[PDB]
Amino acid sequence: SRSQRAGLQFPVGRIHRHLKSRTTSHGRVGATAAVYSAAILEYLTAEVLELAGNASKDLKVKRITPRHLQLAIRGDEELDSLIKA
Amino acid sequence: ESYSIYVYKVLKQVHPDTGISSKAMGIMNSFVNDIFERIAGEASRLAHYNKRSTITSREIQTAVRLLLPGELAKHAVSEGTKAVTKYTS
Amino acid sequence: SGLLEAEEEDEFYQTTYGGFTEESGDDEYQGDQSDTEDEVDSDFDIDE
Repeated sequence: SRSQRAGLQFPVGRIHRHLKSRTTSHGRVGATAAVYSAAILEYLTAEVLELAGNASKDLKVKRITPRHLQLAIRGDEELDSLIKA
Repeated sequence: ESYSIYVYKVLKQVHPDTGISSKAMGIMNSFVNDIFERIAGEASRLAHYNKRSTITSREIQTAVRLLLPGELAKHAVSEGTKAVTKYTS
Repeated sequence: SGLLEAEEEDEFYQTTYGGFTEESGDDEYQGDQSDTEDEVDSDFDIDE
């Protein structure tokens, strides 16, 4: 599976399928682009879930919840701007 | 599409012992999908604007730098480069 | 930076991804719809 080859838990392959779906006429997507998108997605999700598990005063969350997600992103004002973009 | 399983895998990566509800991963699905859309759209915009019919490491990297705010852009670019190296190598 | 965003309204968050507020009927996500395995098409290894 191409996902582990990139060390990415997310599907670089289905991701590249989506990329092809969202290209212009004759608009192709390189494998490097597929894995790059999967990697940025994995890192963003990793930071968001890291702070969501840590989205609390005790810095640990048993079950990640929408509120924990708002705290992770909003409190991560970088992610606040990124999502609000 | 369907990425919730890989969402949980990344959650284990960051937090091997953290569970998460159904709607919380729905929110993650929306978040990842929309950021994925932003990146792919910017990359295809550059490809269409340029003679590059291809979307490559250059395209996704430039899109990541353009969209993400500062340190986020730096981290995302570094991770994309690292994963491109991993996959290509 | 934590309190500065709180004093102001976070209406954007309130309407983001079906809301970020805690709700009911939110089961611990069980698993896939039987589509967990990744998939490709014939043109991933195409040169750039």
